[PDB]
Formats: sequence, C-alpha cells, structure tokens
Amino acid sequence: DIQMTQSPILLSASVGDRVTITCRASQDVNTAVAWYQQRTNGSPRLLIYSASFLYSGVPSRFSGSRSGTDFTLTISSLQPEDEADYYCQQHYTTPPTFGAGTKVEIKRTVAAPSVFIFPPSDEQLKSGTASVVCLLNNFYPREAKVQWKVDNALQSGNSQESVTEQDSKDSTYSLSSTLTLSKADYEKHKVYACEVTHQGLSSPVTKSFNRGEC
Amino acid sequence: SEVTIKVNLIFADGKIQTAEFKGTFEEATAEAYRYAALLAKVNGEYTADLEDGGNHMNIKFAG
Amino acid sequence: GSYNKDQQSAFYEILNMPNLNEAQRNGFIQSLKDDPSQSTNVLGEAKKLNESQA
Amino acid sequence: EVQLVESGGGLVQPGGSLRLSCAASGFNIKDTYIHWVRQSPGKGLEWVARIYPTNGYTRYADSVKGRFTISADTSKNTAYLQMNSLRAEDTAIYYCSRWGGDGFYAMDYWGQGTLVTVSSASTKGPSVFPLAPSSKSTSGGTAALGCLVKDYFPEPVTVSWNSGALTSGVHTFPAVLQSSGLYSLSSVVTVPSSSLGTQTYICNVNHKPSNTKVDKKVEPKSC
Amino acid sequence: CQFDFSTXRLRCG
Ligand SMILES: OC[C@@H](O)[C@@H](O)CO
Repeated sequence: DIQMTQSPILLSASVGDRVTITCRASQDVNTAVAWYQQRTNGSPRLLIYSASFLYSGVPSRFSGSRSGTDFTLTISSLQPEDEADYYCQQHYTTPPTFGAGTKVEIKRTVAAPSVFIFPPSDEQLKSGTASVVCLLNNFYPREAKVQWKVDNALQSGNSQESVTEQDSKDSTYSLSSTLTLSKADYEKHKVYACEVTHQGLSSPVTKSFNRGEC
Repeated sequence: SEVTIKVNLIFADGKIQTAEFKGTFEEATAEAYRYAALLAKVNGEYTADLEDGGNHMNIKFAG
Repeated sequence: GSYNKDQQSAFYEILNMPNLNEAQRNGFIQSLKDDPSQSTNVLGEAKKLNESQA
Repeated sequence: EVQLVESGGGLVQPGGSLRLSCAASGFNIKDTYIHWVRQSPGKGLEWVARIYPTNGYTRYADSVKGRFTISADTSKNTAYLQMNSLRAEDTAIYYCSRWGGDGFYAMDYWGQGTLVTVSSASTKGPSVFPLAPSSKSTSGGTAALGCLVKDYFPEPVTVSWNSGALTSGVHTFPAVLQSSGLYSLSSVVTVPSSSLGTQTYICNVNHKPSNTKVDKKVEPKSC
Repeated sequence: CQFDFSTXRLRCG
C-alpha cells in the first residue's frame, strides 16, 4: 500500500496570510493526488485534483503543486471561512489512501470570555441528579482554566468540558463546563462557584450562586 | 513515545504563524526541518533556534 | 437471478450453519447475492463467525 | 444538481449486520465509479469499497473483505453496502462518493454521511432540561439561555432553536461521553435581555435512534 | 490530532 504523510498536523495563521501544507507519498503516485477540505459539521469537499488543478467553484486563492513525491496545498490569502481540516489522498494504486489531515486555525486578537452560570433546573432536580453549568462565551485564544468550588472546596473528577470549534463570524471559542452531582449532594451544599482563568482577563473571574436564591 | 514539536514561523515582514509536528521526537524533528526547508524556497533562507530540549523551535525566514 | 453450482454451494453452507442467528445468516446470504466475485471471501467470514459463536 | 444521499446507519451489536444505501440524483451512476469511504477517530479517512456499475467490477479494503459487499441497482440509481460480522473498529461515519464524474479523477461529490455505531449498549433517549436565563446569565444588555440534552445513546442528537429560525448567537457544544457510557451536550443562545418574556425561545431536540422529539420552551425562573 | 464525530473535526491535544 501507499501512505500519505501530512505535515504539519496543525497550522495557525492570521487572516490574509499565505499558508502552506504538505503531503508526502511513500512511493511514486505520479500526479494522482487530491486535496479535500472538511469544515465543522461537514463532509469532505474537493478543492484540488491531479495535484494542481482547481475544482470548479473553488476560490482561486487555493493552489496545489507537486515535486516528486512531495505535494503542497497553498492558500494565498487565508480567510476566516478557510478554518477547517485539509486532507490529501492518492488514487494511483488501490487502495486509495488519505493523509492524517492538517487542522488550520485562525489567529486573531485576544478576547476575554463572558462568564455565566446556571443552577440545575427544578425539572432535573425532580429525579436525583444535578447538573451545574458554567459557560464561557466568545473568547480567544482557546486556552482557559475552569475550576469548580462547592462551599469553597475545590472540586476534582466530577466535571467535564466541551469546546466549540472556531466561530464563523468572529473566530472565537466558547466552552461549557458541567459539574455533575447527586441531588442529595447538591441539596447539602450552598455555594456553587466557577472560577475562570484566561489571558484576556486581568485576574481570574469567579461566577457564583447560592442554592435557592433567585 | 509521542511528542509535539511546537514551532513559531517568523517571516521577514514580521508576520508570525504557529505550527505543530507530532510523532516520535526524531520523526517530528525531521518533519519540522523539512517543512522549514520547503518554506525557505519562497520565504528566504531559514534559521532554526531550538528550546525546551528541541521540543520548541523558532524558525525565522530571511525574506 | 440464477446461480452456478459453486454459488449454490456457498448459499447451502451458510443456510446450514448452526451457530449463526437469522439476522447474520440472511446478511451473509445477501452478500452472496450482492457480489458473486466475493463468494469465497464471504463464505470464509461466515465460517469464522459461525465458529466463534459455537 | 449532483447529490448523493446515504441512509441506513445506526446502532448494531458486534457480530451484527446492517445495510447502507446511497441514492444518487442529478447524474447516472452507470457513468462513474461509486465509492464507500468511512471516517473514524481511530483511523481517520479510510476507503472501504468501490464499484463500477456499468460492468459490476468491485474492489474492497483488506480490512472489510468477506464481511462487507458493495452493489448497485442502476434502475434505482442507488448503491448499497452490506455490512456483516461487524466489529467495534467499524464504528464510523460512512460516506458514498463518486469518482470519474464529468471526467474529474477525484471524489468530487460526497454525501452527508451516515453514522454506524457498533456497540452492545442499548438505545436511550435523552432528558432535556432548560438552562433558564437569569441574573447570573446576563451582561452588557444581552442574556444567555439554553438546553441541556442529557443521557442519550447512541449519537446523534440534533438541536435547533425556534424551528431553525434562530441561528445567530447559537453555540451547540460537542457531545461529551460521560463515565456512564451515555452522551450529553448543551446548546446555548445569546439574545437581547429586553427580549426575555416577549420573544419565545424553544430548543428543538431530536434523537432519532430513540424516536425522541422534544420542543422545550425556555423561560426565566419564577422566584 | 483525533477526528471527533460530533464536530466532524480534528481535535488536537
Ligand atoms: O451530527 C450531529 C452531532 O453533531 C450531534 O449528535 C452532537 O454530536
């Protein structure tokens, strides 16, 4: 079989930048290499075929080249909507094979998150589990630390985070952290607090509620 | 094991991109230098400064 | 459609396998119908599954 | 307009069988190759099989040979993938694509894909709880509210707001696998503070594997 | 980086 080795695995650049991603075949594949884009929630979309030819409807800022077994995909002027994963594929021999992909991210200015907190719903509290949600909205860069405290006791092992991919409009991230307790535990304590550390904040932000407050 | 080499790509006009290479230390290293050489064709001669035992690179292009 | 004697033989083997459930049996029979070129391969995988469920 | 539409994916037990369909329109599958390609966390994009419907020639990936078969019904312009003796490693999004279409030697149209989940775990519908807007979810004159879609299996669930009319300011978070083996996710939306109480906000949640359809109205709490 | 069904995106560590 033939393998396709993509590098780098991750590339971050500003809007308007020229970016280059590469793909090496383990043996001769002539020009039989295609490039696909995969945007969030999407299926792979053809950009380039036969190493250097632009598929219909694809912006002219995309281009491809070949040198021996090395293949390049270049985006001459990176746009926010180019934020996506890119995959090469050879079809010279069966099986056709794909590279592992390159993730392309957009660099932008630092933005602090809007931080919010949600007690468990009364509906949920009818049935023995309590989920407390901390929300960090529209921030950049992705790195953030979210810590939970219950009656000022640092929580560990009972929360999970989820982060969106970069926003289409503003290239930001949002994150949820969900603290899961039994209802019995939830009703036994008073103060529920989310502490957020992020580069855009001058010091960590704590968002808190007392159980039972309006 | 599996390591991540983090690279700053510093172009002559001041623009900066960042990239990551993953694999064994030796594979990731080889790929980073290879990528630098390729970018050098268009962006001018490169210089690579290594920090963190070679797990981070600052790669500057001459223009 | 019709089948040659080798094709018929593969159907018969899968039909008779005692450790397949009916979903599996008919799935494999469907594969024999789908792609005659794969008859030997399909029969081989049915045998492996039948054996593992002994 | 060329289109490929996959159907038939879902939860199946290890050792089990499933059949996928790929309905083509806007072109004739007799004029092209049709491929199945799958995508998984474990192996990324992986070619599965191909067929040339005008002569029936087929090829398969080594890892599925004997277990999967590809076929096509030109009279229905549809291709199929029979999947037997399924294993955990077969868990993936399955796409069909065409190749050689309009003389283009690449896979130039791919379907939306269909998820196959190979697992012995049982189907479970989610509970949908409001994330009510409050004094603790507002700043700068805007407010956040949402829905928590908790404890479902298998994927997928879909979430929209106001039957799809509300899309601005929406963040639907990636699903998270809980220690229980069930999935959970939240969807939130940021709206003007002044709209709370006058504009109806409903999250439309659908979990087809369990036939769960929930439309949850989210409003400020009583106190 | 690892593909995630939920987003259909690579997630890097
Ligand atoms: O494809 C739908 C998917 O985004 C949800 O199931 C959440 O993962």
